[PDB]
Amino acid sequence: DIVMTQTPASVSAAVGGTVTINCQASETISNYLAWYQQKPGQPPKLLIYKASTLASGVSSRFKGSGSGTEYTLTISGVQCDDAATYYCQQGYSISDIDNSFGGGTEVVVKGDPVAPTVLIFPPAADQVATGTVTIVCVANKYFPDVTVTWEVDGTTQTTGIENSKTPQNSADCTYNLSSTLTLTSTQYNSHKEYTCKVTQGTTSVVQSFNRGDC
Amino acid sequence: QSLEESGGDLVKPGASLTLTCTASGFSFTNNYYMCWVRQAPGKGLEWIACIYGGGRDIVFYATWAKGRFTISKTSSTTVTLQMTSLTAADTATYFCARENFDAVGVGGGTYSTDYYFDLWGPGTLVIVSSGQPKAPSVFPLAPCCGDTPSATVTLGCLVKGYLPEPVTVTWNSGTLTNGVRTFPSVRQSSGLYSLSSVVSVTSSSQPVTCNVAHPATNTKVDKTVAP
Amino acid sequence: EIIGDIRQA
Repeated sequence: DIVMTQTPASVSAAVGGTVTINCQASETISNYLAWYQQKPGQPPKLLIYKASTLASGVSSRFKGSGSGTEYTLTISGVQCDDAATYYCQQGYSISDIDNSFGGGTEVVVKGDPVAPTVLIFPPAADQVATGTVTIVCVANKYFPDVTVTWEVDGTTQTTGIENSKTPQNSADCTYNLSSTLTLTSTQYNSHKEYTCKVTQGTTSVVQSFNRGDC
Repeated sequence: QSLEESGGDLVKPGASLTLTCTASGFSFTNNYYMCWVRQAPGKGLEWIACIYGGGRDIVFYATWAKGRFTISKTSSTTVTLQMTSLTAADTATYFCARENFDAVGVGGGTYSTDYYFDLWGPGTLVIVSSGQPKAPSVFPLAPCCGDTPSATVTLGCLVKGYLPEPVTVTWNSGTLTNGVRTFPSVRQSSGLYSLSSVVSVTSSSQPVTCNVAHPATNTKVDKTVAP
Repeated sequence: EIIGDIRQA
């Protein structure tokens, strides 16, 4: 009911730059505003409370500012270790409210360009007997984002694909990606050539195999 | 000073469940609220409830919570959250968190404000689904046999169709870590989870073994992978 | 000890 709105939902910053995140409150909160950083699989870490007080043992690269209804988080000297989701959290009241946290902001850290290492793994022998076949393509250690495109006997695959991107490496900012094409045994046995294409900007890598040769 | 949630589990829609937060290296006092905050996979933090560490009975619920969830102190070192009428929207990691406050005064009595969380557990996973627990099938990932062997090679394991989360993957019982890349899980149409793990090695003459643990079914699977 | 949330004054 005191509704915290964070903007933007996502934001980019080159390594060494500065990033600002905004927090807006539907009503004044008396500078009772807290900022957290969360990394995947971890509980949130407190950074700032009372709008601008830097918590103990937290990098002074983090600055909390603002007052009244508009607050800010500024990360100076942005680093790969900063790639995370950030949340603001009003501390004025826990009576008659829905959520004290804002929706959170994803911070993506633009580091050194690295081309992905691309690999396609044909389905193990013992998969087809289970009725379903999963082809796994990986793009390892790369930045920035790639797009993946699948082809079966030259026809673009549009269904049965799921992508899983690791969080940014916290030292070098690079991603890992798996793209997996799932088919029925029958679907799989009725096509010859399976192709995974990994495109990073102006560069692509294509990996193929023929079902027969495996 | 730490916290450990427990009680998380895979349950059916409509079921109830009780989660417990256990404090260590401190005990609840009038200085804090003890709180639950949840977070559904891939989504934001969601506050749920607070209960006064002090002696007086003071509880606050998020407006979507009151009526369906109950927070309570069951000792000086344990707070529970009882959940009822669970649905898939309740699938989340559930954190226990200690909450700071300043006691400002007004005309005649003191009130709490300036809330922030300075202590969190690692969470317990609650998974609500009509699907039963399923142990994963594990498949080897290797380059085409009809393809020509290189010096360096990358192998892995596809870990398919488990529920609930999580699984863990190691290589040669944790002795092979360098070049290990394990992707985030992915919930499929079936509502089952799936994930791959690959590792880069040189020696092709040797096999590498992936160790897959799925505690929810008390399964471990070893798969030896040959180039 | 306190008696409630600041918004209950």
